[PDB]
Amino acid sequence: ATVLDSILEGVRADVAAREASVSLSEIKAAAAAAPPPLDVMAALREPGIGVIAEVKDPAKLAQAYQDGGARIVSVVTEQRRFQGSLDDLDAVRASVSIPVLRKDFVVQPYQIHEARAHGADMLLLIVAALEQSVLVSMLDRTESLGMTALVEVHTEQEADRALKAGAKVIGVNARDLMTLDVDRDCFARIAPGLPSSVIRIAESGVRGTADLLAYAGAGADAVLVGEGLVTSGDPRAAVADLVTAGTHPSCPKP
Repeated sequence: ATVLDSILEGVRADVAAREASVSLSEIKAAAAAAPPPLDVMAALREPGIGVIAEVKDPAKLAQAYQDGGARIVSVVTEQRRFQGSLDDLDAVRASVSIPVLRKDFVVQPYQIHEARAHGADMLLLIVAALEQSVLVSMLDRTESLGMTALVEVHTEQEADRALKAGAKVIGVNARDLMTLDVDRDCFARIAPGLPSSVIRIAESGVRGTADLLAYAGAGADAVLVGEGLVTSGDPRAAVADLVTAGTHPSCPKP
């Protein structure tokens, strides 16, 4: 909690600096005027195990992901070149028609309007980073703008908090935020304690199609993959290989 507080101090400092040039009123107006957000719940309910492909030329990479059959593209913030990060989010937004998930350390309302203004349809909320009051506030504001929150948990206790807050989509991240220990069994352990109306996403740790399928077999509606796609020589084919994980070899044609 304390080390994460130090990371969040930097995030909050940068938000405040941005707000000194683009005011809260201005970013609220930009968000209200933006092209409409896509209903990410409907996207996630489409048949088949959804692949959420992460960007972390970004537009070309996102297009390769969409071409390969990705359901959603995730774009991770780079705190060190933030205006460039926003330009890249805009470029990704113009490159694909599928929903865009913005990952950042989202802790203040300004960031929610900012994400919407730049075309995000889905926004990451990290339960380990947010006291319950803040989780509820951020979730409610995200939804009020027509976006969907990916409410990310790593423990059973965090999942319970997410449910109490009103989460509609819960992502179980196999990777610990601080220790970086990847525990693939996290999803299968936590997934049973979720109600049927909640959409379940397994994040991280996918080594190949078998791991994606294992998450799906434990109830994952979609699976988020980063490293194995960003470092692929062929992101389009790599995404297609994940999208077809359970539908190959295809049944023969008479």
